[PDB]
Parts: sequence; structure tokens; C-alpha cells
Amino acid sequence: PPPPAPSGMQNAYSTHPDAYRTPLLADSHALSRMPVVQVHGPQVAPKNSHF
Amino acid sequence: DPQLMGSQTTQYSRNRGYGDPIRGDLPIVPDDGGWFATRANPAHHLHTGALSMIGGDASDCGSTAVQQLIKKYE
Amino acid sequence: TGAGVTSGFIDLATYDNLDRALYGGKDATTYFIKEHYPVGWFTKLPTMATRVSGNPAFGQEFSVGVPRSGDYVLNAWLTLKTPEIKLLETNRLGANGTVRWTKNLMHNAVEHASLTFNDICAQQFNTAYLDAWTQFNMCEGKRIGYDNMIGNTSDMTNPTPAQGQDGARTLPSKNLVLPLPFFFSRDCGLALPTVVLPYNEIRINIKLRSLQELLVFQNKDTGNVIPISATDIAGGLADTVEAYVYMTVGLVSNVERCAMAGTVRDMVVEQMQAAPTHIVNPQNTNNVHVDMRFSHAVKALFFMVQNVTYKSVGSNYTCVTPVNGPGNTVMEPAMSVDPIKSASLTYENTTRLANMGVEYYSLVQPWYFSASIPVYTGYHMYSYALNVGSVHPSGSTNYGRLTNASITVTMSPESVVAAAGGGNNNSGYNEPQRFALVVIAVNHNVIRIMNGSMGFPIL
Amino acid sequence: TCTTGAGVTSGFIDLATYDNLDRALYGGKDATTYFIKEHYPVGWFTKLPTMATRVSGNPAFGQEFSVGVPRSGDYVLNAWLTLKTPEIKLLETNRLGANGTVRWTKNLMHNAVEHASLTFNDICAQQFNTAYLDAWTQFNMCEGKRIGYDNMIGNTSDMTNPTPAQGQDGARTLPSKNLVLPLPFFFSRDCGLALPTVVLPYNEIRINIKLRSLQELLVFQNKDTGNVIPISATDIAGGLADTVEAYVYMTVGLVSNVERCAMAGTVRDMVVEQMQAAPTHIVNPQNTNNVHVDMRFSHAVKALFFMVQNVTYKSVGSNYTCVTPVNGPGNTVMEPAMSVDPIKSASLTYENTTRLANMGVEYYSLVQPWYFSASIPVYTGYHMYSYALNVGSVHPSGSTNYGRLTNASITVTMSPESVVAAAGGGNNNSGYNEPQRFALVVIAVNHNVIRIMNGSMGFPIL
Amino acid sequence: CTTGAGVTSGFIDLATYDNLDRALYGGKDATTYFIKEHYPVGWFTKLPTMATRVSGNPAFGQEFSVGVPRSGDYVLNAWLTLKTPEIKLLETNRLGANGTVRWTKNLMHNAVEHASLTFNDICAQQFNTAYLDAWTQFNMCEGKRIGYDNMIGNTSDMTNPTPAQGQDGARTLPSKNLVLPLPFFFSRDCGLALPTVVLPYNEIRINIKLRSLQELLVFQNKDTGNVIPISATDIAGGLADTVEAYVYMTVGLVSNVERCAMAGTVRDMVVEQMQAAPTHIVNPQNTNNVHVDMRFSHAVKALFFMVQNVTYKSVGSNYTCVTPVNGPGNTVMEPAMSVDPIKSASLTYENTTRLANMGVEYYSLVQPWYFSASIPVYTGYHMYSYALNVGSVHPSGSTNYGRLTNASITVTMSPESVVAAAGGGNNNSGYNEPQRFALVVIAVNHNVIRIMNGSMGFPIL
Repeated sequence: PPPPAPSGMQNAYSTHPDAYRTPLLADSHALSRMPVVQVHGPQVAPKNSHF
Repeated sequence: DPQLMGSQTTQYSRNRGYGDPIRGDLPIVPDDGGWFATRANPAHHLHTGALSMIGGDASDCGSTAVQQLIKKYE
Repeated sequence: TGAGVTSGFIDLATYDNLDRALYGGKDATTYFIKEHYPVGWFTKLPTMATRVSGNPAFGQEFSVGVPRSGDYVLNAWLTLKTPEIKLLETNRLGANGTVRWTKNLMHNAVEHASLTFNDICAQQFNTAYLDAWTQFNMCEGKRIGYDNMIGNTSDMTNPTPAQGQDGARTLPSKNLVLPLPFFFSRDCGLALPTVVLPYNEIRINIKLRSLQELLVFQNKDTGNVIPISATDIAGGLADTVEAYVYMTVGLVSNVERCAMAGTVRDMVVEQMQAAPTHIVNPQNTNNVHVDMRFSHAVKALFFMVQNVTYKSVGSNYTCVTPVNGPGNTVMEPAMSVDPIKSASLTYENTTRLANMGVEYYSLVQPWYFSASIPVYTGYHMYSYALNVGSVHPSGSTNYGRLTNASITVTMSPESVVAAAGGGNNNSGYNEPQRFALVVIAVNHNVIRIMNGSMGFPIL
Repeated sequence: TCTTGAGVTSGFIDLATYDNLDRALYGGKDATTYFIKEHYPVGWFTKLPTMATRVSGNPAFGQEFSVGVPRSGDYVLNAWLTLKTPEIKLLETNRLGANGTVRWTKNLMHNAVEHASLTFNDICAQQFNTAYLDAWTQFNMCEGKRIGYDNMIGNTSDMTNPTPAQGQDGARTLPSKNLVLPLPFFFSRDCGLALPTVVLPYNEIRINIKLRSLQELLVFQNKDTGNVIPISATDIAGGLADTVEAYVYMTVGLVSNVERCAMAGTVRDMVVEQMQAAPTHIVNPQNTNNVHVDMRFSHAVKALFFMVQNVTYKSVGSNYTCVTPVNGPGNTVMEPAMSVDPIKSASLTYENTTRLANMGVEYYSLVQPWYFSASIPVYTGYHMYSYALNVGSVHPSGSTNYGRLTNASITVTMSPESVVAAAGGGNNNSGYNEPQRFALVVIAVNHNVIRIMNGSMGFPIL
Repeated sequence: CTTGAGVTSGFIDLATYDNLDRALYGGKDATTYFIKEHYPVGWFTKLPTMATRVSGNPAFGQEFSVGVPRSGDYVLNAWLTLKTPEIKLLETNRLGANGTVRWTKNLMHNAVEHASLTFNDICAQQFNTAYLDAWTQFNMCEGKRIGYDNMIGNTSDMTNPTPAQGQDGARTLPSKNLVLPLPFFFSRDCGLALPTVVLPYNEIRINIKLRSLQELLVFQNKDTGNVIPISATDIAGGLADTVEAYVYMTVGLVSNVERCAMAGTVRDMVVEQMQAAPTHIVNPQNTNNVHVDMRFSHAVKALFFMVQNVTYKSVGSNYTCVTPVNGPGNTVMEPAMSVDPIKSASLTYENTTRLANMGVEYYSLVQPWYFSASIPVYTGYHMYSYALNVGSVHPSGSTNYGRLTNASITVTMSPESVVAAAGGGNNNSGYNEPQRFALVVIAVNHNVIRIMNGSMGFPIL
């Protein structure tokens, strides 16, 4: 057998079906407490629009 | 296929660099015999020269256009 | 004698596989020939910015409206005439007393410099950001010019004794110029489309600082600092003073001003996010960790620990305050090191950056990812981008979707021993010293221009 | 102590954090990437310096000589002049006696070279002089080479250090070291612009250089009263050598034959930068403190450089402050404290319609160089105003054509320091002991177009 | 009319227009300022790493190797940090009260020689003191000069002589860590980075051979200006051979799509190498002309040369003709007569004068002024470039000496060096002892490196 796979996420999992453990990690924000992360802002009406 | 000498030219003969730089060495075929005959390879035995490497006989300048330019203007 | 011409023919005769790979080819771009392309037609000229509120005075705040009826605003600077200082003989310190302007007169008396569009703030910067940017992105040749513009002429900052002493010289009154770093002033390619923005009113708000903390009143021998008073010097303390704002305005051809009308545009700009400063006491603890809360894609981080013992002296990022030196020239005592020994970054309790030495941030990072290296102690940085000064985007990370992160610093034996007083005369630490850690962040943002109005799509 | 960290995997969080703003900024099918540099071939050439065959007289101080540009080169892209200064040895028989010091003037180079011209065939094509040289070297000097320039053009703290007579403590002799001046020209400004002497066989290219007189090149100073008087041959040992050796070198760059014959027989268009020097105007602050000067320029001007020059003594040069330099302690030149630029304010007017208001002198001194130049001067004077975003850029930028413009005026208001220096009566070692005289010089830089066809060069606009 | 905040003033300039302005500006396809074209760039990140030691121990006078870390897509930066020891002069020195000790000028670029980078066991390139000095004197951008001259030592504290404890100057040389970048082909530009992902098994080493501490400290006599080697008994605490030296490298990670796109291809890079000619010993008393033959293989780009003063083995980075002496104020000064030994240099191509007898000032000033990014501020460091810009990574004018016949550099000695070679100088003149000089020649050339199937090599060689 060849040496172990080189680092850089090619050695973070095993090819055998009984042990895969997808390297993705679950978030720590749960589901009940969802931060707004991103919001949208509108265009500001000009001050001198009355002219 | 090692890359240390893959696209590497052969070591040229010592006499190639002694030739005329201004005018390239004349094209002479060697002797492919087996009795006091040298099997020199022109690929690394002949010096192409400074001017012959780039050419000079272009469609416009062509190293001789001056002669007929003078003849026409005369 | 020589050969001169025809010497290069034997040189040109040399041509091999490497030469054919590098040079040669039918599409090689030869030198000695320059490709010329036409550019646009324009004309730039300076212009006063008309004041709209407040009165220019120390310790006050005034706002100036951006002049309209233009096409592009691509510059901004302020000019201010410093007052004349007449040191009196009836000062509290008596003979052993000198008065001098604080180091870096500009970047001082200018705080919370804000630029607002319509009725919402668009950008804001202050003393720490000004000092860090000037120290890190100063093109040489212009360093002396910028220093002269902001002061530091060895005349404003040189201490002057009382009238009856040997030094009868007084600080001259000459005007000083401070450029205003803004997103439109960063590059000529990013300018305010005043033609695209009609009936929009733009404000620049500047808050000055009172003259009490712009003047350093140093004891001649023991090197102590006390606040100044109006009766301590002749002529009083004139709070009001002139202050003008200029900016460059450009004009373009009709063929393009009509062509660009009614088009949506998106611009990438750089803003500033400043975390609140934290008081640090090296006497009790040596490690100080502060959280970082930022929103958009940050590009660089700057930080420093400022000596805050006397509010009169400013831009002091050293554990020892400057003292009077020989020859009526201010000098910094021998004990002069940055209080920071090491720093690290923590991501959700995961150490992305280990306990690197202070000299790393001081020298190695500026040497590789900046246009200049600071010449003064302090001003540590860490940049996520290859080139900080480049307006074009580079490596950066956004903190909006990144969970809370922290930065931790470690103090120094010099700082912990200077925190307690007891030093001799002119030792700098004759009194207990106090320090404040300050961190600034430089990030990216996107601004959208459409329908004759401006706003932030990402907020 | 404890420096371990998580390691390389820490950057995976930075890679994972990715929002709509990040998607808009980075990423994409056609998005460019770093760590890979595209390579493209370039032309084949070789460069080497060559002597210039001067065929007109011999170099000598106070005389003019012409050097012809040699042919047989595909391109020429450099030009500099080397000159070996003579040896200076002051004698005790000088007119001032003990109180007599001799030193080379500040900016030894940019002096002894005035009205340097580059002519083709018989047409006046380009010209520059001392004021333009000083302004350019003070405004467009790349840092790092400043020390080299101030070592090769003089001001090496050895030529400018006054030396007393032989009987005094300072009996040193001024060194005779050759100096180099790089002549600015349109072909020398950029490598992309070079003279095609290969396809210019029907034109004669000459460079005219007129040296100054050694009498005004040298400076003779009084130690006590700080007065300057002209030097004489008997003052210094060995007399005055009018003749001197000087050479003009230039770099010739070849090109491959295929590219040469490809570019042969075609019409070429080039953009060049020239300068125009307005005639000097005498200013007397005693009578009036406001001076208005008309401008007469032809082509699209890029920038205006001006300064008021102290002209009290013709020996001292490159002096643009109110007070002439005086001898100081340690046999070194000393700058008196009362020495500021005489200009207090300036303005520009277009036929009663002013364009620039009465701006402060510090504006032109600092703000304009800060934004629209590559450097900031370290001396007094040297004011500029540039219509272009970048003066140093060879590519054209914003400019105004003065030919299609009616006569314009520039107004300068002087300073109380200048008006008080105009009157003499100053104490010893103060410079203004005698009345001071000033002159106003204006320089403009403009663009121009040069056409190359039929083996000749000329302006397509006349 | 005309009032404040006017805009109509520029309308005259706008109306000003003619054939020249039409030729320069204007046009349907002409570009405009005040508008910036934005294009997306690649998504990546970068971070520093500590390179774990793999061979030897960090000590003065020995050689140690460091392995390049894996798990990074690209590596583009490497530097060496070293903690200098503490120096404490003792009154029991051989020179007595007339003795001073100081660090040699340019502490970094010293104590580091034969710095080599090896792919597997193939020496890709190697640099040393002469190349480091020439590069840092010729291609140093301003603004970073102070930072570099601070990080390489030279802080006016290491180079300031300190007398013994009994004298007035009893200060000790501070022990502060110094940082030296490693100039490599991948560090030259961000566009050239080592594909560690492409090379997962080709281990890469950096070999550093430190210099002995005896030849790093200058033991200078106060009066006569005589330098003698230091010993353990001279200073307190001895001479600790071991030293704290660490290597840090900056690694970078790219996106998964970019990585999978780039993986599985052959990549060609253009790099710069250094060739140092064998050293030569010059005796100006015997002859005033010195000729050295140059032997180089690839396309050379620039030639750097200088004569190094080798009179005292302790003092280094001294290319003048007279050694520095101890002046007033516990400082080091160069005596009055101290000039570069070179007078005139020329090139000969097989009995053909390619370059005439140019003056020394030519190579000193004219060549750096036109074909370099900086001009040296110290005497010496003469150069000749076949390329328009030496610091540019992109290829420019260059010549291959391998396919060229024998070439010889010829140098004429100077009378100051001739008189300095013989001794007899008075006290604090530098040339009190007889002086010997050595001539060193280095050249920078171009080369092509090919990466294919997780391997490295030089196809041209």
C-alpha cells in the first residue's frame, strides 16, 4: 500500500464505506436563534426633492 | 521522462563557437564513411552566424533593394 | 581605445533554445514602440466649500456643505491658521516652565471627521486611523512635505522657556494644511458623480479639540505636565479661529455627461470600523483580550497601546512620556519601547494566529504587505490582503457571518515597571502611567448610485 | 513561550465564510487568479554605450559646442554629459586677504549648461535651461536616487564647503572630480520613445551645449561681512583654464532584423514634451508688492513652474530665497534664519475672468506637489500648478491649449520679508547687508506631435 | 461674473479645443477617468506558519536544514529570525583598557552564507553575503530602507563600540531578535509561487550554514586601530555556540474549484539564479591591472562586482580600501582617505573590446540611475546590466554566456589602494597595518523550471 494521502483535506476522510464522516461541521447557532446576518437598505430620498 | 535533460540541447563542439560571427559558416555536408572519415553532425558542428540566423532577405528590404532603388531613381 | 559600434553583432549572434523560448516569435511585443490610446476630455479646478452651520473654534464642531453644480469631486483638504503663543512670566511653573505644541499637531484637534450623504452618515475617521494610515502608506519624497504640512517643524514642537530666560523665542503663527482621506480621494477612478446626483445635499462635519490639550506645558527639570490656563500666557486663549475647506472639482464633455445619465452604477469603497478603546492596567494583569465586532469584509487590522497619562500630550504610543532635553529640544528618554510584547488572534476559541512576537507585526508584515514601514514605535498591523494600499480588492474575510472573534495582547516588563512612578528627574515615568489599547479595522463596502440618489444595498 | 496555534487549517474558516458581497467581489468562471503569471515573448535586442562624434570646436567655459548624434544604431534612448572640473587653490594674495573664501556654487551641474538644444537638420526642435532642470529635479525625483544625483551633479558637501586662504587653518584644495549630467530629452524620458536613426538617414541630428564662464561658476565669499565679489585669475593659483574636457555619451539599442524591416517604410507618430520659458521680469518690492505678468504660450500646456530668483550676485546660482547664503561655523555654508520665499500669494486670470483666486503660497508649495507629482521639494520656492492629474506620466492627461486662448495673466503678491530684504543695512553674516534684487521666471511644459515619414522628422501642425 | 465656488472658470478651458486636442483626447472609443472597470479576482486566503526543524541544531558555524511544510496550496514567503546573545566586555581583555567590542556592520547578510534551496536533493539555487549586499543596495525601495536597516542589525547600538567595565562606557550590547527575509524565486513575485499541492511527495529543504561567532565580533583597539580575533576569556559569559534560530513561511490556500482545475497539468516558470565566479587575490604592489575570466551558462542579466577589504577576517561588508576606526563619542568612523579601489573596468570578448575603459563613476552612478530601482549609498558595488530593468521579473535584454566565447573583466587599480596596501599609516588611520584586497564577481541569470507529474527539473540545464 502507498503512503498516506497528503494533507490538504485529502487525508481527512477514509474511502471505506463504514467510516466516511463527511468533514463538514454543524453550525453553532442552533435553529431557534437565527441571526439576521444580512439586511437590505433603501435609497435615501433627496433633501431638496421639493424643488 | 526526467525533466532535468528533457528539452536540453546537446553539448556543441568546441570548434563551432570559433567560426565567423558576422557571416555564418558555409553549409558543407560531412563524410558518412568508415575509413578516415569524420561523422560530424551539422546540427551542432556548424555556426549559423548572426545575420543568417535572423535572415535578411525579406520581401521589402531584402539586403539588395538599394541597388534597384538607385537604378530606378537614376 | 575601444570598439564602440559593431561590438554587439557577436552578442546578437548568440541564440539558443532558452533564447527562443523567452524572446522571438511573430507576436512578440517589441519595446521602443508605445501604443497610444485617446483619453477623455476634462478640466479640474479648486473650489471653496461653503460653510453651512457652526463657527470654527477650538472645542467646537462645524459642518460644511459640498459645493454643487459640478461633475466629479476628487479631493478635499482643510487649512487652519495657528494662533501666536506669547509665554508669560507669571506662569504657575515659574522659571522652570516651557510651552510647546503637541507632537503631530495635525491629526490632533481633528476628531470624528465625518462625511454624510443627505441625512445618513457615509464615512468617519479620527486620529488613530489618520496616524496609522500616514505611517503605513507614506510615499517617500512626500514624507518631508507631509510632515511640514502637519507641523513637526522643530519650531512648533521645540519647547520655549519664559520671557526672562535664555530662550526668548516664541512659536510662529503659520497656517497648516490637512488632507482629508476619503473613498473618493483614495483613487481618481472613484469620484462623486455630482452630475448623476441632483438635488442631493452632502455634509462634511469636523469637530475640533480645545486648545487646553493642544498645548504641552512641561516642567523644565522634573518633566511634569499640567493643564494650561488663559492667564498663564499672554494674549489669552482665542477660542475662535479661521478654518477653510477646499476641494477639487472636475468638468467633462457633454458627449459623456449625457451618455452616462440615467444609468445604475456600483462602486467599491473602503470604510473604517473602530472598536472602543480599553483601559489597560499592567500592574494587575499582563494579558489583555478584547473582542472584535465588525460587519463587512475587513481588509486590514491596526492596533496600538497609547499612553494616556496626560491628555495634553497626544500621539504617544510609548511607555515613557517625552521630556525636555538639552538645547531646548524635546527628547525621548532612553527607556523607550512599545508596551506590547506579543499578540494573537482567536476565532471562537481557535487560535488562527499563534503568540507571534511584536517585532513580527512591527516589521515583517509592513515589509511584505505595505508601501512603507513605520519610523516610530507602535503601530502594529495585520492585513488579510497582499497589498493594503491597492484600491482593487484582494484577500479579505467578512465578519458579518463570522462568529465572535477576539484579539489578545501581552504586556512588557518595561510597561509594568513604568506603570508605577518613582523615577528620577527627566526619566519620563516620574509619575504613574496609564495605557489604553485601541484597535482599528479597514474593510470593504459597496455603494449603489441610481435614480439621482445614493444608498447602501447591503446596509 | 507558547506559540502553537491551530495551524494551516485555521484558514479554512476564512475560506468557508462567504456571503453575497464576497460572491460579487471574488469568484467566477472568468475571474482572474494570482499565483500564476502569464508570460509573453518580447523582442530580441542588445544595448551598449557609444561615443558621440563631436565635429565642432573644443569644449571651453563660456563657449558653445555642438555634438552630432551618431547613426548606425537602430534606436538611441539615452544621453548624458561628463565633465572633469579643474583644481582650485586659493592664494594669500587675494583681494580680500584673510577674509576670503572660494567655493563652487550650489548645484554645480544644472549650471554651466544653458540653452541646451536638440536640433534636427536645421530646425529648432527642443531646448531647456537651468530653471527647468532645477524644477524637474526638485519635483520629479524618485527617492533612493536622490543621494546619487546629489553626488553626481555636485553639492557633495565638498565643493560647497568654503576654503580659506593658504595661511589660514583651512588650506584644503577643492577636488578635481568628474561629474555627470543626464540630459533630459523626449527620447530619454521613456524607453517607448526612441529616435529611429535606422529609418532617419536624410536628417542631421545635433545637440548644442553652451557652457557658462568660470567667473560666474565660482563663488568668492567674505568671511566676516558676507559679501560676494567676482573672482580674478590672480586670486587662485595656476590661473583660470578656459578650456576643459567634456564628453557626451549615449546608449544605442539595436533590434532584430525582421522587426526592423517590418517597421521600415511606414508612417510613425510620436508624442513628445517640450518647454517654453517666458522672458524674465525684474521685480522691485520697494515700489510695488504686486506684479502682473502676461503669458505667451503656444501648445497644450501641462504644468506651470515658477519661482522668484535672487539675482543680487551673478556668481551665486540656484538661489530662490530672499537672503543669499553666508559663511558659517566649521567652514560650512550657513542659511540665515530670515530666509523665506519672497512670494506670499499668487493668482491666475483669463482676461479679467480669474481662474485661481488669491491662493496662499503654501498651496502651490505643498498641496499641488502632494497630489499631482511624484515628489515634494525640500527647498524654498519652486511653485507649480498642473492641469494634468500626473505630471510625470508620459501619457497625455488634462491640459489646455494656450494657442486657442486669449492672453492670460499671472499676479504675484510679495512678502514683508522680501520688502525688508530689498533694502540693505543688514548686520554682518546676515546676507541682506546690501540691497537685494529679485527676478521672476516662468516655465511651461507642453505636449507636441512628431511625424516620421520618408526618412525624415517634422511637426505635422507647424 | 465670478464669485466663490465658481465652476464657469473651467468652461473656457473646456471650450478650448483644436486639432492637437482632437488628436490627443476625444474619440468614440477613448477611455475616461473617474470611472474604474471592476473585474472579479480569485478567492483565497493566506497565513503564516512555523517551519519545524528537521536536521541539526541551530548553532554558530554549523549547517542546519529545514523542511518546507505541506498542506498549503502555495508558499510565497520565507524568513529567518535569530536571537542574538548578550555581550559583556571584561577588564581582563588582551588589549587592556584600550579595547572595544562591537557587532560587525550588517549583522544580517552575515552569519548566513551558502543559503540554499533544494528540491528533493537538487540544488535549485543558493545565495550568500555578496549577493545579499548587492541586491539590498541596488533594489531597495525607499520607506522600507529604515525598516530593513533596523531588522538586519545596524541600529547604532550593535555597531557602536563599547569600552570595558572600568571605563566610562560600560553599556552591554542588547540581545534583540533580528529578522532576515530569504530572497527566493517564489518570493520575488506573487505570480511565482511553489505548488506544494502539485508536489505532495517531493520534499523541499532549505539549508542554512551559520558563521562562527569569532568572525562576527570586531575587537578594535582604541588608539592604533588594530583588530585581533576575540576569545572566550575576553568577555563575560563565554561564547555560547548554540543560538535561537527559527524559520517562518507564509502559506496560502485557494478555492476547491481552482485547486481541482489547476491539479493535473504541466506548469513552466521563469526564475532568476545567481552564479558567483571564484574569488581572486589582488596585490596592487605587484601589478596595477587585474583580469578575471567569466564562466557562466544561462542567459545572464546583470553583473555585480566590487573589491572587498579582507585585511581583518573579523570585519565584514567593507568594500573600501581602509578599515573603519573608532572615533569620538564611542562611534565608528571612516578615515579621511577611504575610497573604492576600482579606477576603471572594461570587458573583453576574446581579444575584442566590447566595453571600453569606462570610468568607475560610470558603473557607480550612471548604470544604477538608468537601469535600477535605487542607487547605492556606500562606496563600491559596481554593476552592469544587459536588461532595461534588473528588478523586473519579466524577461528583458540578456545574453547567454554558455554559448558565448571566453570573456574577461579587466580592472585598473587605484593609487589610494596602492598606497594603502603598504602600511606605515599613523594611529586611527585604518591603514596602519599592511592591507590586502580580494576581488569578487557575481552574476544574475535567467532560467526555466518545469513542473510535471509531481516533479521538478530544468529542461534546458
